[PDB]
Amino acid sequence: GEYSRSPTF
Amino acid sequence: VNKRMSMVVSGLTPEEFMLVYKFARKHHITLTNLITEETTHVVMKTDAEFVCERTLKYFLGIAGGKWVVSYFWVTQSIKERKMLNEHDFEVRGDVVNGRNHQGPKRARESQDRKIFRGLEICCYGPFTNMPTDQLEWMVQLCGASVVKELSSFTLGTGVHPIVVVQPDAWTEDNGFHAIGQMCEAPVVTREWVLDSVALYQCQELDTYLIPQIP
Repeated sequence: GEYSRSPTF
Repeated sequence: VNKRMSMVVSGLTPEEFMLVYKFARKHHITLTNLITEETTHVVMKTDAEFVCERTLKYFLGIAGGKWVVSYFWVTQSIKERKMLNEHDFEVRGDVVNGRNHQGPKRARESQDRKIFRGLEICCYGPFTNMPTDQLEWMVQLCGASVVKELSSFTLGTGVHPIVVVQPDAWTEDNGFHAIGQMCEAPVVTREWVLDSVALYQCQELDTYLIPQIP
């Protein structure tokens, strides 16, 4: 989905 | 056979990452997207003062005691077109735990004295945005002995037991308060580990402890 991001914390 | 320089990145837009790839390509430089012992250098997107957000790779590279550096290393290396020294562009800190806590730096040096040495840990389910096995790996790389179930806590008396969970991750179940029953050992949040790791120094369990019910 062309997306998408690294999760943060 | 002797030495290698593999890489990963984190917190990068696709867009940015291409100019990385480009550089890597250029300088005979390995590059993976998934991270291991093999990885040496870990590039992070930062602010001017080399301060970054906290991605999973962030945490792991520190635990590994790897060379954690800013993207601006590259942009500069690009500007000169030339292999600039990494050291300078090392990360000083992050958003949560101070903009200059020098944690990754400290990691690199404090290898002889791994923070969680002597400690048994059951990364007790469930979690999000990093799977237990990773979390588990993280702490092994900070000296921790790791446990798979609660019962399996080696008991007595040099060895320290500790339980970690990510509570909000508990769907329709405020069951994390019962664990005090499952075993007398301490119950703390993930936050503890992360922050312990973020600074590379084992923290006070107090702030991160978790109320229990008998």
